[PDB]
Amino acid sequence: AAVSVYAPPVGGFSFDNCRRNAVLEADFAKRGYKLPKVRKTGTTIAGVVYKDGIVLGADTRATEGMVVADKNCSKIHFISPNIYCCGAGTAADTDMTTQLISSNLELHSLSTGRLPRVVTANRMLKQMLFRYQGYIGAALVLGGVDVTGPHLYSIYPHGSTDKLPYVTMGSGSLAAMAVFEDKFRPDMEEEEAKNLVSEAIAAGIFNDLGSGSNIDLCVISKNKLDFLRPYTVPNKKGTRLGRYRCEKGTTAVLTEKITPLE
Amino acid sequence: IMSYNGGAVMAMKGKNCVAIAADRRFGIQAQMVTTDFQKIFPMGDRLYIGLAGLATDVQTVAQRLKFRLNLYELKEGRQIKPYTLMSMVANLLYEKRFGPYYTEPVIAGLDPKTFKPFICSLDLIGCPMVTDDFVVSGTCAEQMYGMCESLWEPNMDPDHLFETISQAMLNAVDRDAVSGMGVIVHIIEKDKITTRTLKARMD
Amino acid sequence: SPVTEDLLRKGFSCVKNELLPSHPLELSEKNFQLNQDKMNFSTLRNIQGLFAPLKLQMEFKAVQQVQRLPFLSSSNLSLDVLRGNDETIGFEDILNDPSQSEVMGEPHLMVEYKLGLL
Amino acid sequence: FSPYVFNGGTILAIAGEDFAIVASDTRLSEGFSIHTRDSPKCYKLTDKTVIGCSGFHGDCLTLTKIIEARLKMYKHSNNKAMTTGAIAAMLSTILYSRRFFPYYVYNIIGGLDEEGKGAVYSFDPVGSYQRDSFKAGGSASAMLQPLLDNQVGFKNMQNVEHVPLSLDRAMRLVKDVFISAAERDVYTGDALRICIVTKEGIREETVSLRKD
Amino acid sequence: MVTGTSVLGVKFEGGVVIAADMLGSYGSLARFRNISRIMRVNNSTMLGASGDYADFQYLKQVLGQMVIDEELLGDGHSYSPRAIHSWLTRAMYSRRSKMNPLWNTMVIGGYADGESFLGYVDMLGVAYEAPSLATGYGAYLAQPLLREVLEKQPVLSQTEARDLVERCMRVLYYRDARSYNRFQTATVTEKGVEIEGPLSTETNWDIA
Amino acid sequence: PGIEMLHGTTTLAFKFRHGVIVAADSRATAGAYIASQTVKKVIEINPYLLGTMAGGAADCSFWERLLARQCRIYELRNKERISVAAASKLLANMVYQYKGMGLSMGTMICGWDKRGPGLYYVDSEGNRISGATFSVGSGSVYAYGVMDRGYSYDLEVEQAYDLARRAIYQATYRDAYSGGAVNLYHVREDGWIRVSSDNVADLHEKYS
Amino acid sequence: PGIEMLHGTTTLAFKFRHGVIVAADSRATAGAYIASQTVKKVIEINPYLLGTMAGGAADCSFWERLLARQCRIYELRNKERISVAAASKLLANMVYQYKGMGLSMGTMICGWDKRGPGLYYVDSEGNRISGATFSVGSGSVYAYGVMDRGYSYDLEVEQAYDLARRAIYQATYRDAYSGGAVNLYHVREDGWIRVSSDNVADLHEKYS
Amino acid sequence: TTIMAVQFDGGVVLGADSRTTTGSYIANRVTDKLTPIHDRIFCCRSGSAADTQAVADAVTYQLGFHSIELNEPPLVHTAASLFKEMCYRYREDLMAGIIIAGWDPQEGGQGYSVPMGGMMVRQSFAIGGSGSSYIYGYVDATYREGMTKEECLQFTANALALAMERDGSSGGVIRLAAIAESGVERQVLLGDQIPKF
Amino acid sequence: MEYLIGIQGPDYVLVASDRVAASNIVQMKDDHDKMFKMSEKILLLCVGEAGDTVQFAEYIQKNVQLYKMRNGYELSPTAAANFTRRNLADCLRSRTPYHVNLLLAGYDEHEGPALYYMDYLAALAKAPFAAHGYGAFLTLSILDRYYTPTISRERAVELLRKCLEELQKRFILNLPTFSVRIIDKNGIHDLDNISFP
Amino acid sequence: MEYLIGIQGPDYVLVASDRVAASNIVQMKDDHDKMFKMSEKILLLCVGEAGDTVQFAEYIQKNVQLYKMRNGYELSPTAAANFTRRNLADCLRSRTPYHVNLLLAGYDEHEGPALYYMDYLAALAKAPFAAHGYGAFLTLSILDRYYTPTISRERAVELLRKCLEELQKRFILNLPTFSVRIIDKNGIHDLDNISFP
Repeated sequence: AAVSVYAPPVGGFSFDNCRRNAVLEADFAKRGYKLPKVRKTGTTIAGVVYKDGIVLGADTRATEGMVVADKNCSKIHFISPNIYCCGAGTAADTDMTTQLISSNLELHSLSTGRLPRVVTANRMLKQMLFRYQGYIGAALVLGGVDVTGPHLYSIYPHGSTDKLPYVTMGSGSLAAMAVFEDKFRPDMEEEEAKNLVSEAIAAGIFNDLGSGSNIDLCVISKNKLDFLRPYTVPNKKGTRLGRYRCEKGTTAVLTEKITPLE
Repeated sequence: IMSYNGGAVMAMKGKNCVAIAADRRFGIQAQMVTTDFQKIFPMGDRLYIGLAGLATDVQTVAQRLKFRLNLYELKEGRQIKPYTLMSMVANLLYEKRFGPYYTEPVIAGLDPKTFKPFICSLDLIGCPMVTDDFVVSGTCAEQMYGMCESLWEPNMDPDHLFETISQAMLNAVDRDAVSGMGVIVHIIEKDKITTRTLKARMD
Repeated sequence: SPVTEDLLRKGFSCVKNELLPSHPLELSEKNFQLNQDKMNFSTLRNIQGLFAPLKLQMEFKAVQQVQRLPFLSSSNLSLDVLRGNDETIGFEDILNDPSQSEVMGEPHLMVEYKLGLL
Repeated sequence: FSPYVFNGGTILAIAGEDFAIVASDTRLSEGFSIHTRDSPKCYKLTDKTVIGCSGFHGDCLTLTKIIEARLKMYKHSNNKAMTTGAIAAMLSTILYSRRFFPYYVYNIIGGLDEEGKGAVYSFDPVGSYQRDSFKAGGSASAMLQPLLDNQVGFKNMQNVEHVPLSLDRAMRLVKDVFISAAERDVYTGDALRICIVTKEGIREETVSLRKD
Repeated sequence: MVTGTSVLGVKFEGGVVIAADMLGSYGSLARFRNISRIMRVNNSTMLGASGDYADFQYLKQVLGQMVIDEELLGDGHSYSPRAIHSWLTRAMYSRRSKMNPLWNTMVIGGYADGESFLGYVDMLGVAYEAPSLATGYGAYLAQPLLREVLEKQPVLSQTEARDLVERCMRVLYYRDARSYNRFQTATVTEKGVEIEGPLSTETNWDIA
Repeated sequence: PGIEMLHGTTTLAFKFRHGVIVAADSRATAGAYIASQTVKKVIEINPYLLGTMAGGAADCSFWERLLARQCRIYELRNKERISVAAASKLLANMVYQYKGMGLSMGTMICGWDKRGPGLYYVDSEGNRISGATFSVGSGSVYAYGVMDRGYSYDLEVEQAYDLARRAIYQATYRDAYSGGAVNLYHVREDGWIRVSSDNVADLHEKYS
Repeated sequence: PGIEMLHGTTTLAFKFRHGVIVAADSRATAGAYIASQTVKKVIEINPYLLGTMAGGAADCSFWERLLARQCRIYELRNKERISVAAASKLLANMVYQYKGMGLSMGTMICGWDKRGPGLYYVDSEGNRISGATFSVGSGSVYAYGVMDRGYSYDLEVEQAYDLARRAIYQATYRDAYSGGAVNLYHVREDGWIRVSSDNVADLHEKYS
Repeated sequence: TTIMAVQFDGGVVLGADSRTTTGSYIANRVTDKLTPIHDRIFCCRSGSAADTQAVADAVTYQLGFHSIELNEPPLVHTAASLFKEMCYRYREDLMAGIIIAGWDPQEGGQGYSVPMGGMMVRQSFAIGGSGSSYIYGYVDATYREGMTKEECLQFTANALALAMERDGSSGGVIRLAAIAESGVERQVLLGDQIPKF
Repeated sequence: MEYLIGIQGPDYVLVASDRVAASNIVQMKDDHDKMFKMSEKILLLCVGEAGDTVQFAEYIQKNVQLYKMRNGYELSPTAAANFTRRNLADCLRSRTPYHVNLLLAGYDEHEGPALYYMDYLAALAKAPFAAHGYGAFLTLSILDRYYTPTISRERAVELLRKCLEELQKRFILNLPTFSVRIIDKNGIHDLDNISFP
Repeated sequence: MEYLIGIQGPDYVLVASDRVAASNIVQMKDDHDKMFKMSEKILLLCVGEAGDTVQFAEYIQKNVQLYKMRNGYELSPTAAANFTRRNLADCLRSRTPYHVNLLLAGYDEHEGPALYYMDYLAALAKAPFAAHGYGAFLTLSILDRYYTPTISRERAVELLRKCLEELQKRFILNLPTFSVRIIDKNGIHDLDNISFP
């Protein structure tokens, strides 16, 4: 194998790139070259606590700068039979940091024989996020009904937590949460809550640049789990007027190889 | 940082046919040292990968992925489903999330059982996403969505698919200094693989 | 700060930057299990008495020396329920799993280094 | 403090045989919010010359308000009207007058020559004109241009003849290209204004575009 | 470095309504609590401004002087709001180009020749008109409600416009760091300019 | 703002027994996006001289325009044609007037006059070096070697044209900013004459 | 703290048919104040080699001490004398172990062994270049030219001594850090022998 | 973020304000800036929003373990010592100003302070917070000695309501809570119930 | 700085060099062979930062002999390249900001010759004729102009001589003399040095 | 960079030079006379930053002819030096960060020859043999070793040739050929160029 190894390898986050990365970045910053970017999907997320269950929802645009990378990307994940979460910003990190907790809670549920409780998910997420002090940003909206009653949480990318009856996190959120501040009343009904959250997310999607396309809702009522996707289509692409298709022989060719498989 | 070298790759889903194409160039900034430098790797038989970005990490990620794919294939017995490689590369990239690599891979292939075309994509640090119609990534990312969005069409036969993937690259990649001088087209129909080499402006 | 008081076997590692930490999440990731165990030992020693850390750490030592030889993967089925991480799957086993090590050393060298003879 | 800020926009210009077309989306966006949705970016100068000015919307107004004044001065002095061949040089001189404090604009000039002929010029923020035939540009550029390069002037196509652009084709192409390019860009959309100009005057046109 | 909060406004069927908060913030402390932010430059145009306060005083003096001189001359002509808006835009741009900016953001509204006018004069040389407007930090919270209601209905009356402004004050007082319970308002209908204030905002914290 | 134009380019000019030859490319880049393909760089100022282009675009164009105006004024005044050295020194003084503010230009004023040929060089630095073989821009290298290897000062006309075409093509094949078209210019007693224009693809096909 | 010692110095060594000759100055400066006048720089490690000094002082002394210990250990172990190349590579590895922390040293380990003479050079950078003519330090120049002009590889003994004295004197007359005394060292089969020591004033008097 | 505590005979009172924010924008309109550690000791918070939570969780862990180990009700001095030892040891990235108070069977009624830097000391009245510097004069000039629960509650309400209006960080409802010999009772002042000035 | 070129052919991997040293303003030695030898069929050119080049080449050279001496047979050029690249990448990224350029060579017994170009970030191409240093800019076009796909060994020397004459005439530095080595299916042949009076 | 030396004597002010140009990595021209001329008895060597040298030399040269043409007679080398230094100091300190080195010459009719050395901060010495550029370091000792106080014109050329051979052999750059001019009481004599094959 190798002749210059002493200790067995150890897993975890590797770090054998920053020494080269720093000098490369210093070289390329002053020369006006291209710069790396990540899918900072600043998206609106809304959640309300009505009389019986909880309703969630988020927009489905995933940008990577000034260019629309995706037109359909689910912002709602699966954690347990009766717990859902949401992501906001740096979707790459939020996907893994939700899947890990989902698997851990599944193990706990299998070992206990009863449905998990939201506070456990909150505790584990808080512990992990505070362990990784900064350097990983995933604003979440954790909501789910349990044996006690409805619950909601507003985890921040530094470890803070809250128990609001309604919350709106993400890049463009002020419009939706102001709509909430204007229209929300305590102890509403199911269809009214769905209409309210749809209206708030529509205001947020219209009056911002980081959001667009379809919306969806995740009603998680006591004895019925719903996942509607998509729920409403606010914008529809038009139609192409003139045909611009190219026929056979349009493009040239230099060499060609044909290999048959089985 | 994806300007120290060049590269551009597409992927279109037609009618039981998937096409992947790249650009052959390797040069240190303004200078150019070679014209032939493969960026398409034959992982599996009816599957392919399309690494594009900084080359010195492209080689390493390709080697590691090939190693792990051989291990899984030998241990588990039968071939790998196209969806599995998506999570494969996602895990491999997130391995060094803090010390990030520089690759924007594209995966395009067919299901060995269902023969249902599949296309996906990835960002720098691993964020899985699947688009039905097409996807594109590379140094010249901006000047391809406009060329591809209008020219695309659903339910395309292999000939029209080849024509569209040729026209969305040949006159859309020359509008940039780096990442030019040659185009390789890989068309993967149901039964036989076929490779073609276009000709473009030598500048 | 040591002087010399085989370079092919161990080489190509400048003294410049090991006494210069990398991205601040370096000492909190290279040494994590040790730090967590130290914190728990300090807490128990402070609140419960001097017996618990001694007993638990010497239990760790007793159970540690029954694994396979270092040049092969260690199952580590035991010591896990005793540690408390029996079901705490995290960013320690799904990323760069040591079973599929990309680089591997010589058997005799690794075992003789594990014994501390070198 | 920073005496610069972005405001988006997009300018496209087709110079056919006896017709110039200038069109532009209409949305004033800075930071992440939207200020308005009407904000026209196609101002008229003479009976046969239209100016399109993208870029930062603090100098797009000053240059527009200065060019008309200088045009009035020239008309009063020389007792004529500036043709589209002189406005390019005059605007280039004005733009270069502040090379050490550059204007943050991307101007496009379209109009008719002395005889019935299409002509579209193109500048740069420092100021250097260059004649073109289908040049576009602005904030969301690099997407509009390649499709026009494929369509207007047949490039990288073989065994295909050459046909002059007809007026019916021009609007049909421009609408399609804007519709295609509005989705994948952030700063574009809302309302589209077309300022097709011929040898009988200037006629307007407004259509919907990815309603937001 | 005294600072304002928001000088939002909406158009109207024959008239314009402008509201503002009588507050002055010394960074974080609330130093002053009775200063005004609405002007009555002439018989058909009003004014509102945010940001710094000393610059607002200076432009108040200058513009009042200009309008009083024009009225004193005597020709049967006045300053239409469009001219005042253009003058403010030119002054702000000229000050910007000299590296001595006026940290201010104003709203100009009026009703002349049987039509309404409303503009934005941001310090970086930005100018336009819109059916609705907001300033400062209200561009994210105050705007969406007005935009939604205006898109649903493009023409309104006095009652619903006043209630809409009241609701916007309610939400802004709920969720802004710099705000006050009292606020001013002034309509510009063809009768004249009627400055009204102070007002109050009844709130509910029942979800505590 | 953004990068103006023309981060780099190529050109060359050598002199022999039958005058001076000028060749140039056409690709005005903007950092990482190609802005144009047929931008003329061999600037004409009168039917005796041939201004060149390099470095920045707007600065070069403006200073050639001023040089043309001054040359025309001198022509009208003194009734006698101006020598190339006088124009070169004039441009040198004007460009050296401003230094350190970001000027960047490379020009190779050349032509015929009473003393024969002349190919003086001036740039933003301020030196006014003469010579018999020149090449400036990013793509000056990759062409310098070939055009130095082929030059013999006793060539014919067609041989010189072929040498210039080969040099430009080999320079633009290896670089990453030059390319597009190739313009070839000849100078003689009766002023310059345009030789031909060509596309890189055809030259590559015929040189393969 | 303050500057340690020896901001610069001079030395030289050439080889010919009768071995290797080493010359050095003695002025360990401390930036702008002369600290000493008779600091020995030709370091002895055994009666077969002759370590040299340059750059820093403490670092050079410490590393020569370690090299001497390692050479003595090897001598005691393998019963055979160590070649110059082995010692040079050893010192190269030890010095290259630490780089970037501020190390600075120039040494010219030389002596006689089974392969004849040898004058390998090593420094903080890490290269291990050989040669037949060397000079390091601040005053290496101003002596390089003279000692290259005079060297002929067929000289006698007295002629070589005179050449070395002239080179050192002419180097120290023009520089500003070298001077003091001149130490001259000879190497032969039976180990080095000290030749003589001299003062700059007497050499200047006798060379005037 | 104004926090203050006052000690009287037989018990103490404790107030707070719910306007946790993130700069120029309000994060949460109503919160519970009052954590009930164990069953008598209460711990307010200031400074950041995550380090304080982690410190509170660790304190709850250790203090509950200690109390159940000794099979006796805890003493507030133990909580103060634990907070001091936790905060001071990490005095590099743990900016968390904390104030704790509670009641114990022996010498009931205690108000402790532990500002940023790990220093610990006891005082009759403790005040802490970014918007807790505008009422020093009022609290010094008004706080006499020998007051029972009712006037202490009124004094705390007035003193906190004064800074409740002359700051940007503060604003909203008030969270008075009094810990006494018998038990803990809580109430919230909202609307006009808040004294004007 | 320095100069390295290598031209391919039907059955040769001919490489040039530049026997020269470096210092502040001085040339320490005028003949310093940069051509380290791997085996009977493999060369390894290396120009880079001082010290690190001679260390890395030495380490990578006392590792290929081990393979031969432990397995009887000899490596192949492709394996040597794919091993050198891996070592360079792993070591450079580990703890050392290296700057080394390499130019492998070699002639196996199954597919002609093989010449590999490698930058300082550990890339790997298979160009038919590459260059290093600064003279690459001024000489690569000259190499490309006359390079017929097939070149006889006699004409390769002449092409190299012209390519070096142009560099010696149009370059700032003073590269005084060059070395030439050609590899065939007989070992490592040598040719007389190229020296310019 | 460049190279300037001048050796004195009984009745001559012999000066050498370096006919060469400069650029990024390229030599634009291989024969660029740096020797500006003032009068029938005065030379002016000048090496410095590009552009500023040829501008300052031209300005200071179209000013000494004015004195001759306005007063009939001619300046003296001492006056020329004390005027050039003053102009250089006043202009450099005024608004321009110049970098120019100068080396005056001249032969009057009362006190032998005269050679003046001037740095870039406008100093004025009267050394019997000075140097500029980087070759000064490697060649000044060679000039000092053989410099007898009296040197015949025949031996001056030989000394210069040796001093240039050493530079051409031990220098990094590629100074290919040098120019030589000697001034006597007959005008400005010229000698054949020194070119190294």
